[PDB]
Amino acid sequence: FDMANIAVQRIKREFKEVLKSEETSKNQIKVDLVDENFTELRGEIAGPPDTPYEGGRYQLEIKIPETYPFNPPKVRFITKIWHPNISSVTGAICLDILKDQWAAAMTLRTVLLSLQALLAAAEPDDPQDAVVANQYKQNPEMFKQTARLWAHVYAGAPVSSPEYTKKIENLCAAGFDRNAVIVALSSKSWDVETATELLLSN
Ligand SMILES: [Ca+2]
Repeated sequence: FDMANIAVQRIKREFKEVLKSEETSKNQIKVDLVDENFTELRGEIAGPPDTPYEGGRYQLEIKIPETYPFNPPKVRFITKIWHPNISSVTGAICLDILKDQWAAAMTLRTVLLSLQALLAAAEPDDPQDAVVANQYKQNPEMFKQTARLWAHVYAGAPVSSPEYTKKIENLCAAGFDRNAVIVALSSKSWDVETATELLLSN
């Protein structure tokens, strides 16, 4: 198990709060108990509207520290995502509430809601993923189409570029791993040749 009483009671209370929330009844957020102990949770957030993430659903790994509520939960995206403040590789998240701006009054609900707000307002000048952040600044429309394609492929969002989809299917039919292809093509500005050259170096 068991965690300290203050940690247990805070988590039971925030978990109930997420269950009863309007946001969860509108299907915007949810939390799932992974562990009878309350130390491990799985979250889910919906992509905000009018973003490349709209229509997608993003799963999160939430680990609760022994020191809760005085330290933040450890949170990572399980669902792959293309965003300047999230690692395209690990799901690691660059957000101040998860680092130095945590406050003991914050809750599972406000962390999920804050991550959805982050999807709707990236900060590319303090990035987690430099390659994504560069594309966001240097070619906004390419970034938009890449994020949307990742939302479609990994998060179940409806649409993405026909152009992009065809490049992926070309390289996958050429015998490469589908995820390696999405990553190569996304990182190399959708250039089949340097994407392919990167893929041939594995
Ligand atoms: Ca214990």
